[PDB]
Amino acid sequence: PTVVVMDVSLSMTRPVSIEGSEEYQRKHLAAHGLTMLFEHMATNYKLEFTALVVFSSLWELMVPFTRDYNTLQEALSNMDDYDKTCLESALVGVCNIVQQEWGGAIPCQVVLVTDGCLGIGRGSLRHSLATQNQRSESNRFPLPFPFPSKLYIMCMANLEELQSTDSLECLERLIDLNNGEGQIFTIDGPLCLKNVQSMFGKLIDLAYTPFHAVLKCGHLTADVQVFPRPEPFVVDEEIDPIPKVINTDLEIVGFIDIADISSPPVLSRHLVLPIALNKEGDEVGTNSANQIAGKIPNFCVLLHGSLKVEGMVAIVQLGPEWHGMLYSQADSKKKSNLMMSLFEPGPEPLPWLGKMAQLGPISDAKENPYGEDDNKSPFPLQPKNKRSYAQNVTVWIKPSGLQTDVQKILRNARKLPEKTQTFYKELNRLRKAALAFGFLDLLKGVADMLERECTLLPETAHPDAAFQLTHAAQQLKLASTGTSEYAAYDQNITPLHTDFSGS
Amino acid sequence: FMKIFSESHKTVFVVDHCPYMAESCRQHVEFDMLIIPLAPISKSLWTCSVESSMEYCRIMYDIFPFKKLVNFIVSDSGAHVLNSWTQEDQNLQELMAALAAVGPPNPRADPECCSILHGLVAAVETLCKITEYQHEARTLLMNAERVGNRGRIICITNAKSDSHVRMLEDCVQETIHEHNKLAANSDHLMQIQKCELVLIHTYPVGEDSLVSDRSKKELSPVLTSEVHSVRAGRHLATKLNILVQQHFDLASTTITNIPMYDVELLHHKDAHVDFLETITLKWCTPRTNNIELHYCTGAYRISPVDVNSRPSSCLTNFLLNGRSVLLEQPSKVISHMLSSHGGEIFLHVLSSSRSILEDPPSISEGCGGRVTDYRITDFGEFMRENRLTPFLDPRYKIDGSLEVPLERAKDQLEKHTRYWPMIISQTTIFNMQAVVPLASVIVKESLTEEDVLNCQKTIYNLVDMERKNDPLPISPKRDEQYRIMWNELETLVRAHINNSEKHQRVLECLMACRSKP
Repeated sequence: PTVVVMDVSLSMTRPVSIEGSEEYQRKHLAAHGLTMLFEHMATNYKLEFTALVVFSSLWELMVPFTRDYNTLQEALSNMDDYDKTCLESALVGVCNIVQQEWGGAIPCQVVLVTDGCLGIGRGSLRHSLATQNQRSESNRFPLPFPFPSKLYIMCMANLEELQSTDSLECLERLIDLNNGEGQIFTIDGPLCLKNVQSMFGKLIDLAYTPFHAVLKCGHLTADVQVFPRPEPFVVDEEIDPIPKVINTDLEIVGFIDIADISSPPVLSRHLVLPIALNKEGDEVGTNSANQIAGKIPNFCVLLHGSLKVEGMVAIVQLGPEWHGMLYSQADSKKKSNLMMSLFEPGPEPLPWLGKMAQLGPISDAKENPYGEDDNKSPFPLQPKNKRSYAQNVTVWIKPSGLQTDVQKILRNARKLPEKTQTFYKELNRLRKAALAFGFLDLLKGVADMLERECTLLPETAHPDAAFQLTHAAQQLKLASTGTSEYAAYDQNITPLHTDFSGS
Repeated sequence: FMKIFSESHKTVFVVDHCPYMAESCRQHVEFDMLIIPLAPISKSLWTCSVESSMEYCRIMYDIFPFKKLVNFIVSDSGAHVLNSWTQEDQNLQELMAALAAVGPPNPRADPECCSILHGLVAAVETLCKITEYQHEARTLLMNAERVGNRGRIICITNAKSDSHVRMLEDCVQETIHEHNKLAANSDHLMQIQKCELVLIHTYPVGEDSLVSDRSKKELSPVLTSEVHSVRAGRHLATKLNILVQQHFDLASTTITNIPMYDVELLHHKDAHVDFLETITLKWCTPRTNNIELHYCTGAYRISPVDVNSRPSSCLTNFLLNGRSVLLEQPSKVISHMLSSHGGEIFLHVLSSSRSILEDPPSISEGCGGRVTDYRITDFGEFMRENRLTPFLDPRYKIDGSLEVPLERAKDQLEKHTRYWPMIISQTTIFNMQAVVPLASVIVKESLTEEDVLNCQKTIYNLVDMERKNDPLPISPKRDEQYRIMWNELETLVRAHINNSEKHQRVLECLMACRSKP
């Protein structure tokens, strides 16, 4: 998204040229520049959300985030004039309106339009930059922006004017406080409409050029737009320092059911929309143009329609060892169109899928891994070693943890010889854990409890129960000594082979 | 520096096995619940420190199955390294067997030359040994091995006094200094650029601690030391539970409203970066059919603090069975999701804010949006037939440079789309059920003998249809229909004649049977 921060202070009413070369005031060339920007967005960057903030002594959100660039254009008409500037307070508001709408992970571009005349005093920028260190968290400086940001400063004053009053140094200081993310735009010449249009034209080429690509699935192709333009990605500055840009040819390499991809973590999501091109790569002269393109079968429509009906995603090759997925809007009561998510670069972004390079066609398989009735799936891949929650582990730190193990042993002790196998598995489970932790006194205590259970066996009990309880209780005491008997970790307690079953 | 090779890459536990470690922590354990109840029993200091350190390694191994290695050392009359740096030796089951083999400390044993110093020296020496991940990074750079080598030594013992503790620190400092000189002149060792020493003094409950706490102190440009005084038992386990969160940047999440108490999970702190000490998330009632594909900005492995408690067991077993859980922050806001992936439970970070991709352009108003006869059904079958499947062992069909499965999947998509009209009105043969036996196999790399017969039988049937003058779905004259139909079938077959010589014979069969060109 974009937040336009427009200066409406009194200094913006100064003439653009005291020589009378043009009649505009600073605020009029600012409106002309923003008009050029909004008109470009309305035709070549339609989906961008843009808000308009005006600031003087106070700041006001004049237009909240919108794609209606007519209402943004109409906001530049007959703008009121005010007084001093208070740039820091408006930049606080920029932080608020951005996080309040998009959170803190969505890249936003802040376009500050001012003449650099920010004055001296309380709300001045020269004072705010001097008192940057103090106040700590209660009144912290808005820069750097908590969200990924670019701070573009469109100066409605030429380079000679900005340098003559140290105003340029303050504007350059703002970008340095934003980690160099941004750019100052100045005119080293006469302030005029021609040079301001050239200035905003450079902002357009830098920050609002749509990303074109070609979506391919074998011989099925479509010229597409990827919105928003993907941010160049740097993995590890020490190991892999080159910023990664997705391949212009978006090659589909296979398909995976939505249930198998699960909900993978992705870097970003982007809409993939077809564009009408011609011989020179021009986008159809940026209603008759869209009607002609509307009746030409496009692979995006076929792909998106099939992906939604089939509930599937299309794996895309973004580059060497970089992949992503194309899919349809999964909420079925919202509007749906084709979009793309980028995985973390690397050969194994998702463990449950394995190495992307080892994903092949089912034709090369011996049997169809999804089943003849499409009732199975080779996914998810399982990790070679189980985790502690998917496996039996012994934890006796809390007293309730130990009482649970002895109660499971006691319950199965009262159900013999029916539960003989699980009784001896829970018994050896506690035996091994006691030998590992060196908690041999527990073995004596459990053996005493098994002896008590044997004596308290009801007269209506199976005869084998008394034999196995005393056998387990005696073999557990012999393990509590430490002298090599059943004190060895590998030697399990086996039940007595009593002949009570039918001979 | 090195990113993965920070302090947490190498962790070395040093627990003393000396006779005095058999002393009772004097914290009674009630194992018998309800006759005359049995007398409660107490664990030893050695048992308390082995419990707390193994629980430390349980939480780490769940959250970091790779690249976070541990060396477990016990110290008595000598040092005993129970496992190496290899990822294969990062196994709790094998550690328990090794701990059982060394057994408990003998109270009536010779306490001479029995000292924690043995394992402390062994901790310094193993920190200089190369791990598998470090060895692979060395082979890569050949930036010529700027590979960082850092570590952390967690030492649990029962010290005499602060003077005794400072002596342990000075011994570690002098040992790191001297052994780094030996490691520098060795082809298969690495110097210790940074080391954090954590000395944990534990003692039975009811006593007064003979060792006092001391914050982090810089003893050397390499070594930072820090001591802790904590009662054995529950207090000692609570200390290592806090230390595992600091050493690996772990955050805590408490799940409430679990229908069946509350469950606390540990994970990397990045799972709460998007949101903003514990984060409370409410269990959302799982709708029978919710959204299948969630936009996820991050998935982080978890580990339950109370892995065996009934509330946490019910939660984890619910996830392991296959169902997911949506989490809500106290309309409403669903911010996270718990989901198991082949037995491994991840904490998914979801998007709660407004989507910049909301209200997309209409399909109907974009390119090709006014076309009504897209072969959505047929292309849906295309996607099912070109689904990916994992291959584990390297495979081939000839011999030479090995064959990559994903390249073969990409190649199959090329052959399958050499002739694939996107709309119904642009094709005739793909609207005829009689063409299916030929069209489905003619795109194959090589034809089986039964494939050839079915291709010929398809062509023979089309001659029968042309003789009976059956109507065709061409989207005009009957003679003109089959001419167009034969031309289209010829186009499809010629798109694959270079696949094999059998493909060429299928074309010879087509050219001889079709209406005279």
